Amino acid sequence: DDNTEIIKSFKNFILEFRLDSQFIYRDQLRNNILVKNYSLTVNMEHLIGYNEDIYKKLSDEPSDIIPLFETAITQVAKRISILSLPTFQLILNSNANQIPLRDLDSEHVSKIVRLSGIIISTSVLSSRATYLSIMCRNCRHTTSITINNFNSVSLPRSCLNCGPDPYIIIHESSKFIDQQFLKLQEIPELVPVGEMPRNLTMTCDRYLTNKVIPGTRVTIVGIYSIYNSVAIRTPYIKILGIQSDVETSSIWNSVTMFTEEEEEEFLQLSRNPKLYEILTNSIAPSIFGNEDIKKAIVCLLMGGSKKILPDGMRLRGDINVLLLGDPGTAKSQLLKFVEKVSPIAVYTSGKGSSAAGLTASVQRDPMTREFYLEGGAMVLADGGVVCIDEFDKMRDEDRVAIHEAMEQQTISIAKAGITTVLNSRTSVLAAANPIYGRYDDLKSPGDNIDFQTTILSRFDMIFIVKDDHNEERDISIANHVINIHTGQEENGSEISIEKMKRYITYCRLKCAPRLSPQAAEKLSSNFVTIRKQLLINEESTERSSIPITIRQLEAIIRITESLAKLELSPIAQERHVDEAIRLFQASTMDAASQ
Amino acid sequence: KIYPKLHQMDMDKVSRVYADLRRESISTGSFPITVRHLESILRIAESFAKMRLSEFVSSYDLDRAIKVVVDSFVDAQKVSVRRQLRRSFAIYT
Amino acid sequence: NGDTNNLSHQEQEYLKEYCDLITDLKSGDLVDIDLSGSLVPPSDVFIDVRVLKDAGEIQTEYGVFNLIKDSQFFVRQSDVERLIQQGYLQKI
Amino acid sequence: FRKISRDRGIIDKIISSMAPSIYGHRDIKTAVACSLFGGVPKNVNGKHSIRGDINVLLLGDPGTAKSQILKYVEKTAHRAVFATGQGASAVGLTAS
Amino acid sequence: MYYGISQFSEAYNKILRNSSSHSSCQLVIFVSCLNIDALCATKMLSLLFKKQLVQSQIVPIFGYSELRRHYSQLDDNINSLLLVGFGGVIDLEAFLEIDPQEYVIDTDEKSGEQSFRRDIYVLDAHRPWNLDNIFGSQIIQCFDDGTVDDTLGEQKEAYYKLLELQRKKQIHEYEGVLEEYYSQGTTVVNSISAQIYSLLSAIGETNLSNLWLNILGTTSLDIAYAQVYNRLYPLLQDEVKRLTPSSRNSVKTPDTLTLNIQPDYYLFLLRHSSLYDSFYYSNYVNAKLSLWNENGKKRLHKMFARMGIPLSTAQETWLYMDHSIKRELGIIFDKNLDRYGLQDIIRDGFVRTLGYRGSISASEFVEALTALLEVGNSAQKLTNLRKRWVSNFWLSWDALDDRKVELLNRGIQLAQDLQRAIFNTGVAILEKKLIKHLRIYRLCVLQDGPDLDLYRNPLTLLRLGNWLIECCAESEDKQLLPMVLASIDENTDTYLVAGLTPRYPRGLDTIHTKKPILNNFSMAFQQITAETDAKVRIDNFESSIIEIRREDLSPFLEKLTLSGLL
Amino acid sequence: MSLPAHLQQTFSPEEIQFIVENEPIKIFPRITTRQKTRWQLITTDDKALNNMVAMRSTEVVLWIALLLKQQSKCSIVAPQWLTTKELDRKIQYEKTHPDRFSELPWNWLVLARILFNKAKDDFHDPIHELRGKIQDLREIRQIKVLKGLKYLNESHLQLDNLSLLEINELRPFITEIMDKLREIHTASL
Ligand SMILES: Nc1ncnc2c1ncn2[C@@H]1O[C@H](COP(=O)(O)OP(=O)(O)OP(=O)(O)O)[C@@H](O)[C@H]1O
Ligand SMILES: Nc1ncnc2c1ncn2[C@@H]1O[C@H](COP(=O)(O)OP(=O)(O)O)[C@@H](O)[C@H]1O
Ligand SMILES: [Mg+2]
Ligand SMILES: [Mg+2]
Ligand SMILES: [Zn+2]
Repeated sequence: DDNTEIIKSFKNFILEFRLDSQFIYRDQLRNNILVKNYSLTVNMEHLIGYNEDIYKKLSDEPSDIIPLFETAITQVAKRISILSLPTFQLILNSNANQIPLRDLDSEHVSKIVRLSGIIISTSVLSSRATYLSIMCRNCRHTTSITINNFNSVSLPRSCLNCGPDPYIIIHESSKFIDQQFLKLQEIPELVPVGEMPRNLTMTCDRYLTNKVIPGTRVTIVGIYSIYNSVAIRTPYIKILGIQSDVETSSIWNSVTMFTEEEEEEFLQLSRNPKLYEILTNSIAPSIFGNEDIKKAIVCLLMGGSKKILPDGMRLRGDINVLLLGDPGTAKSQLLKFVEKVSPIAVYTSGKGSSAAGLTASVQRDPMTREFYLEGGAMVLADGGVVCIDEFDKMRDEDRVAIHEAMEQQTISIAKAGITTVLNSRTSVLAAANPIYGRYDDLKSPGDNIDFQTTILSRFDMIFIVKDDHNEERDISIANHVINIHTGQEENGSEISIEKMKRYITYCRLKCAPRLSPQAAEKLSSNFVTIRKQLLINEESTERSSIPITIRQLEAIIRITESLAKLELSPIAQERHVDEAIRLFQASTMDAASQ
Repeated sequence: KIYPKLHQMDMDKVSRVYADLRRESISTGSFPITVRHLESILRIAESFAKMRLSEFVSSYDLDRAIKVVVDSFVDAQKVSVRRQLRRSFAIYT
Repeated sequence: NGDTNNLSHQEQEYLKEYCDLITDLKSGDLVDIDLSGSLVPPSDVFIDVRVLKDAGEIQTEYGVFNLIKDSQFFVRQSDVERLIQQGYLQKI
Repeated sequence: FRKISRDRGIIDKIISSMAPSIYGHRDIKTAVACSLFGGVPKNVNGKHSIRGDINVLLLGDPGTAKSQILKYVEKTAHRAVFATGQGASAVGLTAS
Repeated sequence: MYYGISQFSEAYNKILRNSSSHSSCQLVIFVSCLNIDALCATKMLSLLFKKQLVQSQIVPIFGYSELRRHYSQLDDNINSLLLVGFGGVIDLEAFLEIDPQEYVIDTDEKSGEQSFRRDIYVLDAHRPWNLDNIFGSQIIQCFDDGTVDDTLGEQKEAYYKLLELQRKKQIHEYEGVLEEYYSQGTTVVNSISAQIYSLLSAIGETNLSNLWLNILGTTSLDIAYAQVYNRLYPLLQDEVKRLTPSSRNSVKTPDTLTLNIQPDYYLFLLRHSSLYDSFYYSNYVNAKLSLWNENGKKRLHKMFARMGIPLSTAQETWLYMDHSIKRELGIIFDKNLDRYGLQDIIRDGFVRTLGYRGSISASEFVEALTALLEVGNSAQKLTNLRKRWVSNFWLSWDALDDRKVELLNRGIQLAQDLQRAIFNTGVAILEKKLIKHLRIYRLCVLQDGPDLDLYRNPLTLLRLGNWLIECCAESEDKQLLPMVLASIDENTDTYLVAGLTPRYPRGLDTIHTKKPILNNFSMAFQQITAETDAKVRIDNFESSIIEIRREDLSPFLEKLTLSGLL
Repeated sequence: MSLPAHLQQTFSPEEIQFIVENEPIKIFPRITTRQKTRWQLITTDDKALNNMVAMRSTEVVLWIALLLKQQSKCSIVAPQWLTTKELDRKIQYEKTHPDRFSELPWNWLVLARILFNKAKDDFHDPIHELRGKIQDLREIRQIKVLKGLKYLNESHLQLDNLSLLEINELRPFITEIMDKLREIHTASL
């Protein structure tokens, strides 16, 4: 009765809506059907504009109204695609005020709410029932059940003498869909005073699965429902739409998602004759100076190219940077900005870290009594950057666990009968202080650095930042900080964080330059010169604490390749080699000479 | 309920105070000085403004914060050079 | 109608000769038509245009248009077609 | 509170009211008052975060009324936690 | 000469007869760059001329210097020139160096009249009219709304007798009456869009788009000159009634266009923001509650609690707000606003809707247009700034079209941001007690604000001045006093002084409130500039807004206080 | 070279519109040109325009009709096939015969768009109903086109009653696929 009228109203909305001369949803449905995408995304503002009564009905009882909308969508799709198809999915978009995750309570039960959080865990896809074929044990009566996934269904209790629960499901004739479980935490800035972050259980169906990876901020539209695991119900969220600022599909696939209008914006930006200066100025605009470190951070974000030889040998393509300096250098702020801007990044404190924290941890399931592997910062930050603040504070034991991750880009685990080799292709940006808290020029460099050469060799560029008291620089920095405290170019001299992140993703997924023969010759000459200089610089008393090995040649090659990739240039020429050599001389040889 | 802001302030005074503090702190074994302490001067000015439930930092509050920081720095010095440091910094305090 | 550092000398000479040939073709019995004209069929006789780059009082064959930047004209598409082609005006 | 604040010498009274039982140390009372009131945190364009709290250190002689000052600060502050030197672990502070 | 109300059709026919030839264009329109009323009037004229296939050029203009430059740059093929939104107060003949002899074409002794190649039409709402343009000159034609015949007969006689000439006493009396007429200030008497709509009705080209543009032009004056809006409101009501289809029983269609007289409110962008924001960022609400301190916020929270609207519900956006409260809002306001003194928020406005789109009121449309005009996106920097404003004029022009709705949404967002910034600046001004009070006038000078750049545009400065005038001045039972608002830009080291006329309490019909208040600051500023030597600029069309050098403001204010002509 | 790449082997939509506007149409003149200056056209006939009387049916070219309509000097008489009843009949014919195409005019889509944009008050029926009917007809024809695209071969192909705009849209894909199939077959021999 009323359900038929609701379905008719939804069908009329789909078939009649138009804002100028295009039937938006009709054409969208046809296009989605063309590519075997059985769904439909509806903007709630359009629904409100068309008829407020329909929106009122949808908001009052979402769990009972949405299935009718899906049925209407399926009927319209059949009309539009077949000339006389599973049930279609409804995905909603809204601009309503976001409710803090902690403000969700009894008052919001069985209502459509919008909230944002951080995904911390995802489950393995399960199988749900949509069309069930059943048969009775005694009289063998064939029957069917149609199930919707919205919960306010069971096998009949009485056959259609037969005992209680006489029906048995025939599996080979049934149809199933995909289901996934997600854990959503609240944003750190939104947490109340002195409270632990709160977790929320969420579920997605069909086309909303495999859309988010752990550690990425997302915005969720869903129904705040409850399920009985005696006078209490466990809250959960039924996802209706996922909106994220990171293209997860283009990250875990070689496939790349970028609109034609995007692709052509990133080409025009790359065509800029001085993109390098723009990006250098676009990193930490609130920090004065440190231009070389900003260039190093740009190179680290862009990264190099990785080569897999026919014999199976693999060459690293990630750039690591270490910052050893005096207090007040703004290293931690740079690390925070890098974590904010990179598409994937994890900010960790050395002090508050462990061997099992930063690689992977053997964890026993409470129920199955079986051991599984959870992941740590270097698995959660796979394909991104790991900002290891307070590098010096880290225990030896903890520290030593990082070597293979940095160099071989893998994690080897042999624990509780688990023998596996995980993948961790990450870049490490670390900050640390000298032994005495300042770089005392009176003492030798060896006494100022407690780091063993093995860990230091893995860092492509090492920056020894010393605070020099110069009146002019001090006045300039004071003026800059005062202007910051008391106080938007966007005239081609700087691009916002979002655009920079998108450009970084595009460049990483699009270009992987290569060195020209002239670049190789120049690089070999420079490597020979640098090694000869290091040999000459040696003193009988001590051996060089800062090392120069083949890893430094590989690091310089990576820097050159990243510089070439910056401009989407398929080949790296001597122009980029000169800049890479200058950066290496300014950071690593500068640290070593002292 | 109070969040004071800085809109009118003597930039040159604070810049010169910071530069002088750095120059005097170049000495070995002295109390460390960095941009953190300029930010601390600004923070103490904000706190002094907050003590009056005022919505804007006044010049008097900034002067008081400068005096506090400079007095602490001077007192942290040695006996031999304390007189010279106090004479040099008498302008701000 | 009829930088260069990327071109070689042969290509530059070829371009010059081809431009001369195009002009010679335009100078023939097809003078009434403008071979190097717009290939979009004419649709509207009168259109609104907006000045994009400041320029003096340029005296065109059809008339005199004092192209003050940020000023709209309601004129025929044919008269100001060339100016739109060179980028002085915009159809909006 | 508004009436009290409108007074010219409010700051002097506030400083004098810090630990009235401690005779002098008008430099340890001023610092304590400043720390108690604190600064204003700032977030420039959503990219730069600046601390808005004041930290104080008392390095002095054995019997110069420092622990009493700390106790008074604990009493006055809305949320306060007291810890001793060796009584505090690296993860008893922070999180565990 | 001037054209009466009934001569608009004759003037339009003259324009058609002279400036109409498909061979080349002969019509140029000069428009005030920072006036919404002029924008709407020029849009109406542009559509009308497009209908008749009249070649034309539209040139935005800022200030009198640019007018002189552009007029000097005009070609000889321009038979008619349109001055929309300015020119009424100044002597165009003397200012533009127009000599009638060099402009004549043919002279007939029998006819006694001379034909001129170029004609100038003035569409100015400001008063007083310059008698040289009205009664003396023949090249200058003014679109009068009847003021000349209604009240300028005696001045007409005096001027004619002066031209026609013991006689010293008669000359003294006539020049004295002329000086007395010229000694008054300047105000706005009518909306130019109303006159354009009257012309269209005379020639029978009135439709719903023209009516919408007329409504926008008329309501643009509501903020400042409420008496003009009150005088013109009944005609707008009658026209909306006439142009609306009788039957509304048909269900909505994608192409349906609605234009209703629905209850509007003196709230800031009610339909495109939250109710809490609407009450918070309103000039009237802040004036009647003092929302710039904690007491005002507490009072607003108490009001919302007594109305029965939860704080979470109030802060919800308009579209997604609970429908029961939205439907009951009229009753809720009817019963609760009187307690807190906000009885004036109740009002009737014009709301326009398109099929399956949102509904927007006239005030919100005008706010979006003004926001686009303001923040849309030595002598060299000034020229660049004025060029940027001229460019913003075209964004505002584009926003008037139904196809360009994204521009309207962007303008709405910019309006929200601008109102927030102005509220912050006003809070800073009032907390610091920067508004010095002198017996003759009030004074307020901005020197070290956080958003000083925004106030280089005269429109933003006027917005802030209106915010300050309504707040703590319209109330408090304080004698009306003109206000002086000045701002500073470091990139050029100069001031932007703006005189503002006082306003009576809003919605208080009275005999003294019926009488208007004139803006006398133009005369005093001109006299001081002529007597003093400070290199002041009076190039702006709004004569009350001037630019002053950094050093000279103190002597200028001393002389202003000592003049006593405010 | 002389001709861009996107104009090669196919017509742009603007060219299709230009071709369409050469066809005749019926109008109601709102002025009396006939006598009881003179149009002298070289591409079309000028007799009809000169012998034009008020509120009397006459036939002129579509672009001339639109030019007159802009001046509000003529009301365009919509085509008979552009009525709700006729569109419904065509939809029924399409539904009943899944193998053929309805005998719509070869310029129905372009003419419908032009008339909807330029002449909105001339139609006797509501515009939204006509838009919906045209949309439904377009989707049905698209389904039929997709079904019929499965028979591409090296030999000929027949698409009867298909309109000009649809043929223009499908020309690249169909032509290239059939050309490649023919090339493969020729190489096979
Ligand atoms: N050049 C600069 N520009 C702006 N702010 C600066 C600059 N240098 C330092 N600061 C400020 O100084 C403070 C230093 O704190 P920060 O945590 O960034 O230091 P750090 O270099 O990581 O030192 P530490 O080794 O002591 O942890 C921060 O507030 C930072 O904003
Ligand atoms: N300036 C002072 N005024 C008043 N009482 C003081 C002062 N200095 C010390 N005392 C007294 O002496 C004792 C000092 O002990 P305490 O301050 O706890 O030791 P410590 O300084 O090592 O923390 C306190 O009980 C206090 O009452
Ligand atoms: Mg740090
Ligand atoms: Mg103690
Ligand atoms: Zn049975």
